[PDB]
Amino acid sequence: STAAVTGQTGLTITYPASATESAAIQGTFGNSAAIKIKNQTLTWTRTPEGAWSCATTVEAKFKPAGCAS
Amino acid sequence: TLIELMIVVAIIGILAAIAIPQYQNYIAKSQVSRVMSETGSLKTVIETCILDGKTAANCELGWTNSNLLG
Repeated sequence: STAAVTGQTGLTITYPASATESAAIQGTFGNSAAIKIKNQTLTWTRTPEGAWSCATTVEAKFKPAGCAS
Repeated sequence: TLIELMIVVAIIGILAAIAIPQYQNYIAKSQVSRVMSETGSLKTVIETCILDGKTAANCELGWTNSNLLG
């Protein structure tokens, strides 16, 4: 859909209104996800200078090598 | 030939007095083993449900009735 409102409840976009704050893409598991990771979240964060990074609240053993931060 | 008949009677008594080696330990064990198989076959279902996030009602079991209630 749009950045302000999306077509899925489990996906949220935090859009920066100025150049002094970061941008975020947040996704909470559920539906067909495993029960163990049912309510965990995975996010992509973009710094104001344009640097992207990945983070997640899932357990370490489930983390892929790209998001092990 | 009375002694021969008495020897026959003694042999019959000896044969009738054989010791039964407590067969109950075998049958029951096998039965338990069978259950250990059947319920085990359900595991591959339940995991596939749990890893899918389905509820108890939505998890379909391919279970068939067993002559042992277990």
